[PDB]
Amino acid sequence: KKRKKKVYTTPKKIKHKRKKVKLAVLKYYKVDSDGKIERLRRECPNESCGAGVFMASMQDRQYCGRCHLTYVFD
Amino acid sequence: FIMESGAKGCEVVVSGKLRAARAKSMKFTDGFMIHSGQPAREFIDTATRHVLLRQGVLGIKVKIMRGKTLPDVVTVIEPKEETPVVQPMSQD
Amino acid sequence: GDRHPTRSAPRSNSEKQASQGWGATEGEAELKDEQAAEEIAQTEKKEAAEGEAYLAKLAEKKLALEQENAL
RNA sequence: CCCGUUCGGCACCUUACGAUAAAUCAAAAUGUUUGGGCUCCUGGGGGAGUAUGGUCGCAAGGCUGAAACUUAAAGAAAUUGACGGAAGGGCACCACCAGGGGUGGAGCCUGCGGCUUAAUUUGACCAACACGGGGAAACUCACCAGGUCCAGACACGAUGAGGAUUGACAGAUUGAGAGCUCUUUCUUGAUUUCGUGGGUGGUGGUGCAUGGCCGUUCUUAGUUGGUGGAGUGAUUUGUCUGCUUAAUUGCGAUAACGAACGAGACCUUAACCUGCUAAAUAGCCCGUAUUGCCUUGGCAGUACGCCGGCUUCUUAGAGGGACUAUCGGCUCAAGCCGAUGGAAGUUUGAGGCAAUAACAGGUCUGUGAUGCCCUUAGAUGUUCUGGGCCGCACGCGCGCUACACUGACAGAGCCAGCGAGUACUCCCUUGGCCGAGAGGCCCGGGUAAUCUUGUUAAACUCUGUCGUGCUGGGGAUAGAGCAUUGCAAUUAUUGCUCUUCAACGAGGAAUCCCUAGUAAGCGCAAGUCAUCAGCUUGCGUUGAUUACGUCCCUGCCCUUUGUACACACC
RNA sequence: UCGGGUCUUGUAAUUGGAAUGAGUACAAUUUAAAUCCCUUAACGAGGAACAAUUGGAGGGCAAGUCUGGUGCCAGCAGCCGC
Repeated sequence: KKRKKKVYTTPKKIKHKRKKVKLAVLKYYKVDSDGKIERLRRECPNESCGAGVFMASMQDRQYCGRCHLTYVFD
Repeated sequence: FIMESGAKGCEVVVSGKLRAARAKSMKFTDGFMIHSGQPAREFIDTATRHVLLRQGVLGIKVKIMRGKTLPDVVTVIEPKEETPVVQPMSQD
Repeated sequence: GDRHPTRSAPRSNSEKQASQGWGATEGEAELKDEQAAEEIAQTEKKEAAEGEAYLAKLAEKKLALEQENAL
């Protein structure tokens, strides 16, 4: 029997800690100097959504936060 | 107290360990008690319970015999008295 | 041999304290024990001897009563 | 030589009016009611008959003879147990006689030891080892190499909606579409996170800390109050010389009499009922239609009857029946044996439950039964991938197949019983069709004396082939191919098809089980089960040789006996 | 029947009454001279005072199967023992 020694060779596994975001929602508009307020990023197919739905336009590939709309735009 | 309530016999056994290194058991008895056959299956009522104490666990066992009659016993009816009479007689 | 050379640690196998734990093995105490048994027996027996001889339920369902402006 | 009296000796038997703690004693009496006369010796156990002095002796030694110091018990007589390499009685096919069938010989299945491996998880040494209901492909699983998650309750202090806290596409990254992590930013929002305290869980340790349960002592016959007798007392007789029985089951003798548990009685099941109550989910007779042959008028079959008649057979309820009944020789008796009658004459056959009291018996790996210790977020918690428990020079145990003619092989004739079966699931399966074989497709019945099922089982019986040769007896080892169960078959699950054709000629020293529908042979159902039985629990078919005993061996209990043991020969 | 009266006792309840020396101090007495004692003017008791201790509570041996701490340690116990 007995409890033998253990050496977990891998140093440590560290979780995905959330990088700080300090009110990044105010960046999401463009106000027309005390008039109408046009929007920035356009919407998606919203069969089950429609409000505030932004599209991760980074490099030729996008998705929706809930709908997961994988669309290759190129 | 059982037999004050009118019981034909009883037996209580206690065992376990509470304040000693080894286990100790006691058994107290009085009256009559049958053990072998199906009369013993039905006449006796038994029960068993645990109890937990600061130091361990104690086991209690209780048996009670309530006194339609045992097959072994035999009862003889008292003979009825009668008297001899004179040989002649007559009636209506 | 499983008997003479105990293989555990001697830990408070005091028969004197056990006597208190179980029952003192003296004649004098037993008489007092019998007196106490007589005292306890009677009280249990006598108890056996004496013994032997604003509607709102609709409102629960009624929650959809409240209504709000149309459209 | 015989009978008797007396004096003086060596002794003995019964008894206690007497004595003592008792064993016992005609003195060990005439002693708390204490005095016939005289001499010697001891004052808890060791140190110690030692040291020193004196004295006798050729010497060995003899006679006289302390203290310091240490200790709470040493010792006598008797009682109950335990133990004995002591004796006497009894019981038992887990003992033997008289025998039957076997194992230990070979091959294989399977458990243990050991060896080896990263791991080969672990419990147990008559009463362990085909046991843990343990026939593990994952799961089970407690082990190894790896990877995730928290379900870390509640209370306190702080971050915090000028955002505590959650999830995620793609690319990389890993067996792995695990957001496990890394590149970038969308979404949810006070339940969470940090630290402190405090809990929860654990097939983690301790069965030598426990409960509960089971096994063994022990299938044997043993264990106790009341009144009385003996002893100052613990205790003892009752509970026994003898005979008998499976039995402390009985008869008897008796300082004992009358009783209580255990055994017996009790309950389940197997055998009998032409007598009762019966039954289309069981049968027979009878009546219609109808088939074949002899023809005759019948025989052998098919379908129907549901107020046609009945319950012998089948089946379940109430009862009855065997009690040793009658006999013939033993004998006080209890009984035993033998013949007749009868379905039944070993307690009619077989089981269930089962006394006082114990064991350092087994189980913490059954339990949300349970103390303490240990671990807790790089988990001993839970979960996913792969492996292993099966790895093998060799020792041992429970089984399976054979060594053939009392057999093998090929046709044909053909008889059971106990049981089991489908709802949110996939059971038992008939019939029709395809298929060499294993299998496949399509209707259907049965939640059941209704369907599977008359379960047409195996053994067995008749007619032939083979013919003493390890040959057509034997089937280990391997190659190729075809299917089924399952997510997955490699270390082959199993089945089917063709080929390959090992050892083994009745098994040494040793040793087991068993007394009549029994041993033995042969198969069938159920348990685990999706598949896998060489395993266990039950069922039926065929069906014998030898005995109605003893204490010689191996166990066990009762009496007498011994003890410096009583935690009791460990 | 939670009822009424007659005697005794106690009161984590209230008060109400009288008394006295432990000390202290005018006088005289005591004595070779003093002190103490025996008398006696003026003072002297209501709570934390004018406040009693030494050994014990398993048996011999009288008196708790209290409550916190320690865990064959510290210790106690003439003896048996904890």
